[PDB]
Amino acid sequence: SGWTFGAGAALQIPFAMQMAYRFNGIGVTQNVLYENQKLIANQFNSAIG
Amino acid sequence: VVIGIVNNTVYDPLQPELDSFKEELDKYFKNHTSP
Amino acid sequence: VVIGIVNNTVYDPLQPELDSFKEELDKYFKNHTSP
Ligand SMILES: *[C@@H]1O[C@H](CO)[C@@H](O[C@@H]2O[C@H](CO)[C@@H](O[C@@H]3O[C@H](CO)[C@@H](O)[C@H](O)[C@@H]3O)[C@H](O)[C@H]2NC(C)=O)[C@H](O)[C@H]1NC(C)=O
Ligand SMILES: *[C@@H]1O[C@H](CO)[C@@H](O[C@@H]2O[C@H](CO)[C@@H](O)[C@H](O)[C@H]2NC(C)=O)[C@H](O)[C@H]1NC(C)=O
Ligand SMILES: *[C@@H]1O[C@H](CO)[C@@H](O)[C@H](O)[C@H]1NC(C)=O
Ligand SMILES: *[C@@H]1O[C@H](CO)[C@@H](O)[C@H](O)[C@H]1NC(C)=O
Repeated sequence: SGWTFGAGAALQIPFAMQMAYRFNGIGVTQNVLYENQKLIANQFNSAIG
Repeated sequence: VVIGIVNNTVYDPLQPELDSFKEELDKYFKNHTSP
Repeated sequence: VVIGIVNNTVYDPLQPELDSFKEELDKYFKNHTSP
């Protein structure tokens, strides 16, 4: 649900697209996420390991 | 490269600019070329 | 008035698209003036 479950009813949303919101709030356009979707997973998976 | 993309069409605001004028000009062209 | 400014040309997302119809309209005028 991203973060909407904190503010009101929980609303489902795909996780592969939720990062577009988080990246948008940082100050980076959404186009960097999908075009680096495969790569950004590897950095996250390695970091969490 | 983008995953999950889907096909669709996007309506440009310039599309009516050419739909309502160029054909009208073409109508004027036919009003001008035919005689 | 602003300091540090430089010269360059700001591309227009309208004129070349409009000149594309100018490439058609003016050619149509030449398509009718010459004959
Ligand atoms: C969205 O629409 C575009 C075009 O309107 C679709 O691209 C086209 O997709 C077909 C697959 O159904 C491609 O045909 C393939 O051609 C290759 C040879 O290039 C052949 O080896 C394959 O077996 C297949 O027949 C077609 O080439 C491709 N168009 C271009 C310009 O590459 C696209 O699939 C559509 N996507 C969706 C989600 O509807
Ligand atoms: C940017 O370009 C403009 C014009 O292309 C420059 O303005 C001219 O500046 C010269 C000084 O070298 C004057 O003699 C001319 O009269 C100016 N042109 C006009 C139309 O007034 C301007 O100096 C350039 N600026 C920079 C920072 O390169
Ligand atoms: C066609 O052109 C003539 C003169 O060029 C003009 O009087 C007339 O109104 C035009 N017709 C239309 C439908 O615009
Ligand atoms: C020029 O006008 C004629 C009408 O007599 C038309 O058939 C032709 O298509 C025009 N030329 C172009 C490039 O459209």
